[PDB]
Amino acid sequence: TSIMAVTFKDGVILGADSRTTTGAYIANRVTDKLTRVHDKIWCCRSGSAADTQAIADIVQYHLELYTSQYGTPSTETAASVFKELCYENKDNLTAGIIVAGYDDKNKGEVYTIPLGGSVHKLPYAIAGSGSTFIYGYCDKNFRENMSKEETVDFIKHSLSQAIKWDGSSGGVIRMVVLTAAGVERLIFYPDEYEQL
Amino acid sequence: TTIVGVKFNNGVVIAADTRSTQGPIVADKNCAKLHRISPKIWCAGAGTAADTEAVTQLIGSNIELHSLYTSREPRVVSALQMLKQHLFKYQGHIGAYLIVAGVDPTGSHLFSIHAHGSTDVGYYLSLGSGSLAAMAVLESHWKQDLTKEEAIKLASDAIQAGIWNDLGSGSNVDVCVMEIGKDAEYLRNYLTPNVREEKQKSYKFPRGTTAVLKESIVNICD
Amino acid sequence: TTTLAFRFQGGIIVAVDSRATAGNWVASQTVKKVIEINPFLLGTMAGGTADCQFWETWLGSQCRLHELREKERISVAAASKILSNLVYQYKGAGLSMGTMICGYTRKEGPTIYYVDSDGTRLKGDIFCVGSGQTFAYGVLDSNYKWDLSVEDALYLGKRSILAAAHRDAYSGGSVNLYHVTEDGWIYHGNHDVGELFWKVKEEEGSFNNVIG
Amino acid sequence: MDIILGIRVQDSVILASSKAVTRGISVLKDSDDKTRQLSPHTLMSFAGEAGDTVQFAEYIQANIQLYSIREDYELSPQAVSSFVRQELAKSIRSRRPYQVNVLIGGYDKKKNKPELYQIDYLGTKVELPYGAHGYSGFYTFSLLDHHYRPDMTTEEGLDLLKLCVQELEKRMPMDFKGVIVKIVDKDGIRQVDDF
Amino acid sequence: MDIILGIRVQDSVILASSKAVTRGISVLKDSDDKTRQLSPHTLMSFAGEAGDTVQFAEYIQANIQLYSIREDYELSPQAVSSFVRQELAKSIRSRRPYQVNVLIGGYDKKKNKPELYQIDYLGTKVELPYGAHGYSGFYTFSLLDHHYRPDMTTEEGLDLLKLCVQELEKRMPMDFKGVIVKIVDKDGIRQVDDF
Amino acid sequence: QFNPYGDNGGTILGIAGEDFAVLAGDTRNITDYSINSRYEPKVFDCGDNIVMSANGFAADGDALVKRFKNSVKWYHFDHNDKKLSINSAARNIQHLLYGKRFFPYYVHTIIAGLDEDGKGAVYSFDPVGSYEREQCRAGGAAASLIMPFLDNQVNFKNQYEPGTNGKVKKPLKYLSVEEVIKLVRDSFTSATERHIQVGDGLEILIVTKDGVRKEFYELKRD
Amino acid sequence: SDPSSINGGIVVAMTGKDCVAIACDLRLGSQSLGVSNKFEKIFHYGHVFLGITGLATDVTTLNEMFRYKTNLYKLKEERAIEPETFTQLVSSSLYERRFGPYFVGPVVAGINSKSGKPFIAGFDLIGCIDEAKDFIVSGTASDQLFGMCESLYEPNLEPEDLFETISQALLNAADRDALSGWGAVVYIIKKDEVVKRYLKMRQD
Amino acid sequence: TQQPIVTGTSVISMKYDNGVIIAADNLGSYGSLLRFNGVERLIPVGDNTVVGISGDISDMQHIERLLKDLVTENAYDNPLADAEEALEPSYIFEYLATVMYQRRSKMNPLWNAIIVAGVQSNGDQFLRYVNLLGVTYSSPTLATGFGAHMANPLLRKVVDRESDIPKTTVQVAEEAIVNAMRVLYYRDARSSRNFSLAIIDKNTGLTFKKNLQVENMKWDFAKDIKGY
Amino acid sequence: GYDRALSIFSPDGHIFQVEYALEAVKRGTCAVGVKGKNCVVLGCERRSTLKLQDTRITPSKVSKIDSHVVLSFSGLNADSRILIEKARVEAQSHRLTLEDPVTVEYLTRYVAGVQQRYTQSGGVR
Ligand SMILES: *[C@@](C)(CO)[C@](*)(O)[C@H](CC(C)C)NC(=O)[C@H](Cc1ccccc1)NC(=O)[C@H](CC(C)C)NC(=O)[C@H](CCc1ccccc1)NC(=O)CN1CCOCC1
Ligand SMILES: *[C@@](C)(CO)[C@](*)(O)[C@H](CC(C)C)NC(=O)[C@H](Cc1ccccc1)NC(=O)[C@H](CC(C)C)NC(=O)[C@H](CCc1ccccc1)NC(=O)CN1CCOCC1
Ligand SMILES: *[C@@](C)(CO)[C@](*)(O)[C@H](CC(C)C)NC(=O)[C@H](Cc1ccccc1)NC(=O)[C@H](CC(C)C)NC(=O)[C@H](CCc1ccccc1)NC(=O)CN1CCOCC1
Ligand SMILES: [Cl-]
Ligand SMILES: [Mg+2]
Ligand SMILES: [Mg+2]
Ligand SMILES: [Mg+2]
Ligand SMILES: [Mg+2]
Repeated sequence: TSIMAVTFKDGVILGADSRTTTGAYIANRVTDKLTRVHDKIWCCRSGSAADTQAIADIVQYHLELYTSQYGTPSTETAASVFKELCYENKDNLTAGIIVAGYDDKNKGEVYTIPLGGSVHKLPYAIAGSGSTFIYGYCDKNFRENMSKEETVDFIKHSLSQAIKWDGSSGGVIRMVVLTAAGVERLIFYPDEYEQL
Repeated sequence: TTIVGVKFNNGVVIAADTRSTQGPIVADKNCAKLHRISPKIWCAGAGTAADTEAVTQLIGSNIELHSLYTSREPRVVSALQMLKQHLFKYQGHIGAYLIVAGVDPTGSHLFSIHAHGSTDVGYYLSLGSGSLAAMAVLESHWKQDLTKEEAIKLASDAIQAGIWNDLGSGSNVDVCVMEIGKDAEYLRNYLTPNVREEKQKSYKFPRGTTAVLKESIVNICD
Repeated sequence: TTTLAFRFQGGIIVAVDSRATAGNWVASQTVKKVIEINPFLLGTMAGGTADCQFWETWLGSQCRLHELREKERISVAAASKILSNLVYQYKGAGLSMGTMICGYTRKEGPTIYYVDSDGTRLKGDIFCVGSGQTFAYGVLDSNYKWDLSVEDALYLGKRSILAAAHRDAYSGGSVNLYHVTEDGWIYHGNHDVGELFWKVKEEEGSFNNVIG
Repeated sequence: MDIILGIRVQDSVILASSKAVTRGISVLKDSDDKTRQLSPHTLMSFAGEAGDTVQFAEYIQANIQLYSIREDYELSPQAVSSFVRQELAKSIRSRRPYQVNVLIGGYDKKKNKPELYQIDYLGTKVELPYGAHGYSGFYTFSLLDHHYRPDMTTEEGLDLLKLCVQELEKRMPMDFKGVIVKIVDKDGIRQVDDF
Repeated sequence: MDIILGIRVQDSVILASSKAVTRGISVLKDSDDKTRQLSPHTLMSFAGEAGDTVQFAEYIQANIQLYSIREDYELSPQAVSSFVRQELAKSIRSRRPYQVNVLIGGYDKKKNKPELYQIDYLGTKVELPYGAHGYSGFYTFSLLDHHYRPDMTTEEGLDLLKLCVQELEKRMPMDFKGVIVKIVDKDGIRQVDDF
Repeated sequence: QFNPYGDNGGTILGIAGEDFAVLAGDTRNITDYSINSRYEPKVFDCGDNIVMSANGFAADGDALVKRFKNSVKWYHFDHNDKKLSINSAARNIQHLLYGKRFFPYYVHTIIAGLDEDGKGAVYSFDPVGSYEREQCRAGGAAASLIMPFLDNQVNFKNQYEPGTNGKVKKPLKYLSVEEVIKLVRDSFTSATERHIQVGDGLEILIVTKDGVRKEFYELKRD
Repeated sequence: SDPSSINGGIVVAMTGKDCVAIACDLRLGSQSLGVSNKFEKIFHYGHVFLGITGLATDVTTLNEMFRYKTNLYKLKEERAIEPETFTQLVSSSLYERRFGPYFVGPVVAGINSKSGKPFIAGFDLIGCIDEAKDFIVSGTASDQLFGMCESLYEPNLEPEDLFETISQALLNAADRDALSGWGAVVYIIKKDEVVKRYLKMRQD
Repeated sequence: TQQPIVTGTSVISMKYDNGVIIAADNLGSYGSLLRFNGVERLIPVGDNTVVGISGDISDMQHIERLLKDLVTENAYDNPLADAEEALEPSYIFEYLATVMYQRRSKMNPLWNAIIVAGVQSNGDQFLRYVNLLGVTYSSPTLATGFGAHMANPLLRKVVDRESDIPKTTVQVAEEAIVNAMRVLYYRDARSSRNFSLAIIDKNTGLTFKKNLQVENMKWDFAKDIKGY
Repeated sequence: GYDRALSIFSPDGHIFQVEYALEAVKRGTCAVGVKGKNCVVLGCERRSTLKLQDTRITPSKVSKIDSHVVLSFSGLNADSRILIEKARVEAQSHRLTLEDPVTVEYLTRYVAGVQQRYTQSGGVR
């Protein structure tokens, strides 16, 4: 996997490739690695497909039950639940999750949760095997308070490089835009992003 | 095993070969890999034969009780959720690899489940040892907006690819067509392209050939 | 395998089974396990087939070269020591052999040498070698006397292989008999266990464990 | 532990069991009785892992004795053997299995027949005319195949048994310090003191 | 192989060696002589890995016999023992070492004294009043410590040796089928036929 | 760690008649669950009316056949074009195989031909050089399926004369070339049914005094 | 130390015209050592026959377990259990021990008393059902039995002819396996008579 | 004893009525890292043979040097080096097959799978495979790595047996090969979009096509797929 | 290694080095062998131009090869030691492999073979 989430002026955008693998075979070339845990709290999944699916299902259940009693949860609260599962079951999990959501008070927020189960709040986050190849690029190019179109280009150019170098990454580039306007899904095909 | 699933206009079709192996030995030349979870939700299973049969029957049982409890026709996502949570709990020790398909009040659906509990969505899928031969065909000939008869042709062709090219797969092609608004039609031995040729000789022995030491009538009655 | 050879009043009896196995697969029921080295010398085979077959035929070539060079038939002791010194050179390499070099010469008389692949070389009167050796020993020891007749000695050798063939899963097929006298070795036929077991059961009244 | 034999003849069952108890490079004892009386007409010899053997034997003995008192009746050899088998069959899938092999010789008073059962530590039961556990079988079975007849007397059986012990004493690597022989018949259990 | 003993007394050296040759669960032979005469007044017993033992013994025998012919003279027991030690000391750092332990009993005709040398497979040499290899020492040494005196006769030494064999036959796990005893003195080497 | 061996599947079969001898073998070549070739012959005419097949790890098989073929050539050069007898060939092959005793050729070798009395002859070898003349031998992946059928039909094992109370055995007799080919074809169709590594095509080589003929038959391709 | 091949043994079943046959060898051993030549591996519960190969202690245990369960079935149902139903019972019971299984290879055989239809079925050690029109095989010589049955079998064999075919299949398969043999038993089963024959075979 | 470092993936090929076609992508992978993109894995020998190589690239470059040297050595004292005594495909293969087996037999293999495709002097099509183990085989269609699992099933639908070869034109044959390369790009995680293709025809000779690209790809259906 | 062919044929078909070696034998002190009905006796000459000799320690003319075979010689004394040593080693080697001492014919055949080898080997006389 190559995944990333990036805060910007109007909120936050999540981005991901669509490749799932068993060794060198591509079991699914159109995977959806960006998943909904709440109306405007989404996560990017990396590591084991089974583990991250099971975790995301449990978190969605917890936040649904939270909403029934206490109303809309914060993005921090969502990241805390992800952490609790990842930390307490660190011995039996291979999950690298990026949590991203939009509050109206807090605007766009990004929390990354690596293997150990630690929580790190950041302006933008990258993760997955293909992220290694773009640390240099992303650090040099990221700016705070970007526009929607700039952030979309930043993610598209970043994942394009990650996909190019990482064999475990490829297919289409899916994106999910989280703002006060609502939720928008974007897709970008090889013919476009490969020749960037 | 080679098993496939293909989505079309008004529903979904799944198919499978009919070979069961025991190492390099063909244990069953005409086994049924297509399983009924509910009347209009069917399952194709690769991997450990006892695990696919057992997990399909258990979830099928719980789906029936759930259907009766809710007074509703069962949904594919319910079977999908129950299967994946069961398999995940056992950490891949239950070696069931399933293609789940069917129609319900929500619409037509096609999923695959792996032994560790991960699920995928698609318009065309293949699992088993012959999945690469099958997926090669599916990737070559699949298009959007397939008809019923086109999907059956594509599915069976993807199974045939496994039959001929994979040593794990062979014999016949079973098909199940699940169309919306209609009863699901299970087509057992839809194709039989591996009939055994006439033998060169009858091996009927003259009566008395086998040497016998003792005879005795066995009592089966009470 | 089950192979035996014993010494007695009338010379040497040598008896072997004819089964070959690869794990639990019965590969052959008709294997010759006695190697004819010359009119006066015999070699028995147990362990790895190729090892035994290859090196015992090789032994025959060395014995032929001895009698060409020395104008005299090789002694049983010298023949057995050629084989034992050879396998000792390969000690540790993984050869698998349990052999018996039997023969009669003027200076020695009837003589039996046990030779195995870890270099052991032993002169003796009675030896059983193979996976079913213990079964053969049981019958052979309990019925052995030095004063046995040629007829009775042939039968006891045959009957001992049958005992092992029956109990040991890796022994069977048929029995090959050999008698070694002052004049040389004499072949006393191939005896299929299929027919022989029932024939012996009926006539001797033994093997009551088996459903008649 | 090591050598335990059994021979069923016309009218009795004869059990022979080695006397040696060895630990490391020392024979600690040369007069060990590797048997327990389960009931007046049922005897069990045993061999295997140290501690387990006697612990298992005595546990079975207690249960059979308990049954006898409760019902004021002696269980058949067949019934006792089945009980023993099931206990071993349970054991093999326990956390720590009993590593014990047994022979059960008994005289069924209802059938007026002697019976010999061979049971290994897995719970594998067979009724036999003659039986053995461990390496002993590799010598004795082929010998008995030849010399055994079903209509033999108790005296003929003891001579047949002497033949087995002689063969073992000739070809076995270890010194097992001879055997204790016991006979089970219509009159119960008794020990042969001079063997 | 297994049991080899040695006792030096006033006027002779006595070597006892077991007769059994065992391989697997079968005693293949019960009359094996585990010794070679190196010279008229020098005897070597041996024990260890199969094949190696006899191969090594005969190789030493050949070399000592070669020396005797060349010089028309018999090497001293001390000289023979040193030669044997060095051969084993070479062997231990070879590709495949000889796994053989030996006792060398000899009578030095120049000193008119009996001599007993114990050498293990590493090439560790010691002159001793009494010696043993393998597990045999664990019983015999403490027994000899008590009963041995330096001024004993050959007859006293044989009785002392009977005491050792009896103890081994009582407490050793394996049946070693008795011993072949040989005596080395001023008149050379001779075998005791009734032991 | 590098593994120098592999398994290429397939199976071979040799039968001997009165004045002839056949050596059959399937033409399928595999690795794991993939087919490499549907027609890759492994039965070879080596000259001097000697046919040979070395089944198992094909790279070792080809190396052996190549070396024996070359051995026949040098036999002619060194011994005035003398015909290499089947028994002499067998002994020579033992030395080829045993020469690599400590890094073996991973193959079952069978050779066929006529002996010096004109009568049919089949020799079979283990991987390190042990050999034995027989009327009958199956080798390779499906050897354990075919061999017991051959015991029953060629050597009439376990067959007694009807009515004779299991006392008189069915007498041994030579089979015609027609009858033998019937048995070969049936043996391979059966083996193809139940063993995954066997199929595609059957190639028989018949050996009479007149030379070496060939016959080819189709086998199931699943 | 491979549980399924310590003791040895084989079972085979076939179908014919209005009949079924099931056969098994008699050997019980401990690796190389033959121990008993009277160890039958076929059992029955009413008209339903069950053969079991593999680890002998589990063979014994399962027989006693299915006798247990079929006896309670008959008491509550007030009828004999049919082959199709029994097959399902065996599968359920084996899979109950999924992660601590019995090391066995069972085979069901019998004629349904209502429909008259011949029925056979086979299983792996954890409960997978294997149904067949023709034949089922099990044991240490299963490869041999597969080869014999595939060549010798034809459909719709009369009871007398079917006996010859199944017996030759078992005998010749057993002779190529070290751990199988030492006697054999065949069960011919018609609608309302069952004949049991002991075969003469080589005893090595 | 080796382990492969920089590797090349599938090589695919088939026969057709007048000749043979072979193809392989231009990638040099370093584990999961798609390190090198300008790697040519088809190497022509003369005007009648093309050797396609997958596996370790250092070893591929060694083999390149051997073939290059073979051409030089054949030209020595050979007036008919460009005529009757030119290097045939069968000569080049047997040489490589010999080397591969000798190297496995010394427990130091060239970590490769190799397909030699060409046309003989008498017009006959030549197509044979060899790998690190020294295993050789021939078939109407041949493929290495993932090609064996995905390409062969597609190519065998065109040429299933011998009799299907005369009935197969170069247009039909190349179409199938190009299609197979697309499928491999969908499914092989160590494949690239850029590849080379070579045709050896008994009439038109050797045609070597560089810098080809996989195209006409179906990705549009991905937008409809949501969640798991 | 020194390779020169020293023993070679001459035009008349003689090997002069072998023939000149016979002249060395002719120079050596006389040795005689006589075999009776139940014994063999070996007699040897010792030249008397050497007084003040120590006969205890001086090498004897007759040498034991084994306990049952003896060897006397005529010619170069130093050369004889090499043959005697080789013969003595072969004697023990024969006992080791054949488990029987050499015959006199066999021991002779070996010694004669050694002598022959030195007549068509390079670098040696
Ligand atoms: C990129 C690819 C890497 O970071 C992404 O992170 C994606 C994340 C998406 C899917 C959410 N990761 C994967 O695709 C993931 C890679 C991976 C593999 C193994 C362990 C951890 C991560 N792939 C999977 O999870 C696949 C998905 C299946 C094919 C639908 N699963 C496997 O590869 C399974 C996993 C087994 C497993 C191991 C450890 C923890 C959990 C599960 N592996 C196999 O089936 C092994 N296979 C058996 C047959 O022989 C070939 C190997
Ligand atoms: C294609 C044909 C091959 O991949 C398919 O995937 C099919 C799926 C269909 C049949 C549902 N798979 C098989 O046929 C499958 C292949 C297989 C083999 C081994 C492990 C996993 C998968 N075959 C089976 O599962 C057979 C079913 C029999 C023929 C009815 N079962 C076995 O081979 C069992 C496996 C049991 C098992 C135990 C523990 C963990 C995993 C699996 N193996 C044996 O029976 C072997 N052995 C025989 C002697 O007795 C002891 C067990
Ligand atoms: C009794 C009968 C059994 O112990 C005897 O001891 C006989 C001795 C007679 C035949 C001289 N011994 C055997 O039968 C012997 C047992 C054995 C097996 C393997 C190694 C050592 C000892 N069996 C063999 O030698 C068989 C005989 C063939 C099958 C007719 N040969 C093999 O097992 C060969 C070669 C073994 C080998 C040794 C050293 C290096 C490499 C290989 N192996 C195979 O054929 C492999 N096998 C065949 C079946 O298919 C799977 C592969
Ligand atoms: Cl996923
Ligand atoms: Mg990529
Ligand atoms: Mg047997
Ligand atoms: Mg097949
Ligand atoms: Mg058998």
